[PDB]
Amino acid sequence: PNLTGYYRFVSQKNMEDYLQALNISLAVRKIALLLKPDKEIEHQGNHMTVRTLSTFRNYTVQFDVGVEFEEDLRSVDGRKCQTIVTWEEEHLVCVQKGEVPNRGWRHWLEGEMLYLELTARDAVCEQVFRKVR
Ligand SMILES: C=C(C)[C@@H]1CCC(C)=C[C@H]1c1c(O)cc(O)cc1CCCCC
Repeated sequence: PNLTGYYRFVSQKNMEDYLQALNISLAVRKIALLLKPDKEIEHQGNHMTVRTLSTFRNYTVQFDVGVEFEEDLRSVDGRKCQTIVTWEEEHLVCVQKGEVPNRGWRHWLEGEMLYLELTARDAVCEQVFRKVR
């Protein structure tokens, strides 16, 4: 599955649980829950760039599938992670090893629908995006 596209926010669920699990303060979560970010993906070979785009903050990550890298998440929750992305069947699976247990995420594609499950500690967030065209 090639994931290149621009994907427009559709919905989210339990994003607050996930933000709490990353130790994000109350004031910052209040605002972050109002963002409705898009995802832009460039997927060429087994290199991917993944952009989370919002009116106030972008977060970008680049990686080769299967190669561990240091992911600078300081603009998100203040941490760095040793991060690895893999293909597990048709799911793109990310484990972000560090201080926070059970931290990572899953993408999968179903037609125009890009699903995203984000996990941290006991928390699970589900986001959905719609591809354009
Ligand atoms: C880049 C952003 C739009 C923000 C940046 C600030 C925080 C605390 C969370 C991110 C966030 C947010 O506030 C709401 C979301 O729906 C998704 C994400 C991106 C989460 C990063 C995943 C590794």
